[PDB]
Amino acid sequence: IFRAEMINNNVIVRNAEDIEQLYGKGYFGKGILEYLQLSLEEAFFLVYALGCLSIYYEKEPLTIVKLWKAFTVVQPTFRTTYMAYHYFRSKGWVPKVGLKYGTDLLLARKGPPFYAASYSVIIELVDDHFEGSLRRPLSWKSLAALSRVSVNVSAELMLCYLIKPSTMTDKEMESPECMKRIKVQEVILSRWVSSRERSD
Amino acid sequence: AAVEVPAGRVLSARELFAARSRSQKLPQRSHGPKDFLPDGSAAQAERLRRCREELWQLLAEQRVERLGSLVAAEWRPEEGFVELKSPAGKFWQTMGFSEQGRQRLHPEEALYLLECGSIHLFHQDLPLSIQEAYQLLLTDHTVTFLQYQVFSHLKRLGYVVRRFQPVLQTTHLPDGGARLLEKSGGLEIIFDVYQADAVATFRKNNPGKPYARMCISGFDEPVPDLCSLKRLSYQSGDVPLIFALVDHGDISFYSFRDFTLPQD
Amino acid sequence: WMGTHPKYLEMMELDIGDATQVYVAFLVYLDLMESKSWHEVNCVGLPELQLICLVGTEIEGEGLQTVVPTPITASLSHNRIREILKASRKLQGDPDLPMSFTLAIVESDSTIVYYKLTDGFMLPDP
Amino acid sequence: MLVVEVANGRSLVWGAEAVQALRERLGVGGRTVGALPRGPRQNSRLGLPLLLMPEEARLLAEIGAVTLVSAPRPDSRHHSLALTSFKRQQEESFQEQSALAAALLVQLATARPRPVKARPLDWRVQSKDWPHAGRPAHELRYSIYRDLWERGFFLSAAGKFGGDFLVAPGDPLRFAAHYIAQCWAPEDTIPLQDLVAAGRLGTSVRATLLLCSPQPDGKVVYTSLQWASL
RNA sequence: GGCUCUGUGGCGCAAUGGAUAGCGCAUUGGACUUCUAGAGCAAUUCAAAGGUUGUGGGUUCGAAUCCCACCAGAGUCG
Ligand SMILES: [Mg+2]
Ligand SMILES: [Mg+2]
Repeated sequence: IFRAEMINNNVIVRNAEDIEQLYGKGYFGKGILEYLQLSLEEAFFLVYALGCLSIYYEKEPLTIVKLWKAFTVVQPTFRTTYMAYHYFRSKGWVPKVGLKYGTDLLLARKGPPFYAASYSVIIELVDDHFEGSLRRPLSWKSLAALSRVSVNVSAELMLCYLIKPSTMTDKEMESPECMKRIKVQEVILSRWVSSRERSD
Repeated sequence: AAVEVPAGRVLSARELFAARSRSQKLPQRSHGPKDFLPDGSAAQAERLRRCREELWQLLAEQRVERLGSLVAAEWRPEEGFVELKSPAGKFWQTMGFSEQGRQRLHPEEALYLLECGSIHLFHQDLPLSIQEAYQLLLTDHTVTFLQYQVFSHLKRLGYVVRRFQPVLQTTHLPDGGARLLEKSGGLEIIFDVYQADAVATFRKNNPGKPYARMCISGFDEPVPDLCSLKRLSYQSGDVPLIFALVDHGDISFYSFRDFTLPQD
Repeated sequence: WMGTHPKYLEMMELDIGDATQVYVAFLVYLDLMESKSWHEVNCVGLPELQLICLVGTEIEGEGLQTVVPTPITASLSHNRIREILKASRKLQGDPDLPMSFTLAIVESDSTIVYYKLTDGFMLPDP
Repeated sequence: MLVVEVANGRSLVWGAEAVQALRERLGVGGRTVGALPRGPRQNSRLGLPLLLMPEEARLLAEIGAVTLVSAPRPDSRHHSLALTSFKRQQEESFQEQSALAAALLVQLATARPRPVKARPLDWRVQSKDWPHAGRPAHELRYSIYRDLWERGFFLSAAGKFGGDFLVAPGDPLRFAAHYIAQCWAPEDTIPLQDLVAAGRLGTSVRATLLLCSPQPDGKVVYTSLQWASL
């Protein structure tokens, strides 16, 4: 019941009451000062997972399936990321887009940690046998850089994995219903200092 | 074929006698802060000369231990072990195995000891210089160079490195290691690293669960996928897994632990 | 404020790149003019590179500076960087300084980061 | 000319005089992978052998500085009966100094104490001792290294910082490394997120990132990449 | 039941040379760099403190060192 505009391939909310609600609802979206830009993940999350947000286009409401189609076309990864954005949101985190570093999401607990996130995630969908194509190729140089920069900022690199069964064909990804049949697997990646780790 | 025919350096009696008077204090490197820009000063030249001269003084020293403390080891080429000839010292609490009533060491253990000067490795009745030991022990048939580097790096700290012998959902790393064990090839666990505090009462017979389990791999090698990591963390069991990375003599360690999100 | 802006006339008249590209360009223009508060900005187009460049001026006499907006989706090969460097050199036309342009990475969250790619060797200033 | 022991693709320098020659004349630092005789159990500072990057070995070989030579086979058994008269004759002389000073000594030499003949190898063809020949990554990294060496720099491994060559304006003993030079082919697509991570790390360490690339005609172009706070 | 090998700073060790205890990690402190207090791995660097040398006995101008006994620990041979 919150009107927005999908103008120029981005969701923007104009109404003052709506943006006040969205900032009071766990700090969703980034402003200017004051229209509120809302990322595709947060927009589709408030359209489907809660239903509070209503996105209109061409003076008519859009079915969530059409929203999924448009967001997938305008952002190929939006499927995978959204699933992760759901998986870290049901558990009370505040996943903000975190490409200030080489990672995707920054997870925060609540209000007292104002943007003081303590985790940085690397989303990549994988298969049932864990032989999926790399959404973002990795190497020990890249992982070392990511770990060092995350330690300098006092965070902990994550490696979230989304597992899709073989029975779930990709063509069904048209709806978030496939989210009901996607497993998850989180892997922290921290350095092991051989000097310090001598018991205690 | 043209041959360079190089030659080494042998110490004289005075040099051998004075080598055992060395103090263990290290020469400090870089002498504090390092200058940002090479402005061609007449003072930076003297600092560079002093630092490099101290480096050459430190690199010109050789190990000289008395014959009493040197265990007369003996490398066996075909067998693959380093069967000693005298009773072993303190290093026998945590290193080497016993077989046929005779003490015997693995290639990497004996090479680390020889580099440390604990033993005196022979070969075909000819004592081996550390260079010959490096050429002879490290190979694909035995411990490789990276594995030995990780081994020595951990041993010099006090570790007891042994040799290893065999709405959405939320899975875990050990969840599935039977259908995944058949698909092998690549990273494999090598070392059962214990901790330094366990040196005091280590039992090489029933040592308990190792502190970690090292996988050694180069820094240019591909990063393992979820399949290889899951297989390795199933083989490792409850014992945490650690990946050791070597880039041209520098060693780093990274651990891929499982995690579960607290319910905020 | 967003839809009704005079610069959007030239933004549409350029007709270079996708609507997302011109939108992130307008977002960077608004970021630089409102918060960063530069003296002047412009929307120059590069049809050959299919890019939008923002030729701004931080101080009233500091001189022309170039900012290139790109989303996180865009792929930058080193050839692309060299081409952008040469285009920036042509725009500034100042052989007294090496090729140099600021790359403005922008996310759908409308969060913006910058990196000053300069040709040659640049010592990290204290 | 100097000699470098190349076994299984590993290039090592045993004699300390060669290490001094490399550091002083040719400015090719290297890293030490052995253990110090002075202090055996530590990691703060190491000793001989010196380990050379394959790019350093190829560069040194090509400029006619060190003669790369493969390690010899174990056929030294026949040359014996000389060390027995060597260790025992010194023992008789050694009791003379120790008695006037108021059980024998043994030297664990780091380098081989005997003159040995070993055949050389050509690095321009791939084999079981120089496998780096023909690898595109080795070709790219050596192409970057040669040009960052001609201009005058000291280069060292930089995997800990995510780069490929820490580059310093002088000797690493007395000058902090300036660049974290990477090595990207002209056509390879650089990941923007990895670039952001590397740039932020460079600013943290205070070491400008370099996107070194060799052009098809043959020339290394460098594109420095700093933070751009506005 | 014998045999062999060990016991030194919180942890791993050196001093075997008979002239009295030092090295690294850990801890504490200083300097520098960076980040939003924290972090620092050739952007890092320096300095300090830290001791029933397992216990008793004996040789000796002196015992951590050499010898014996004991206590504890590890391995091995029944
Ligand atoms: Mg004690
Ligand atoms: Mg102790």
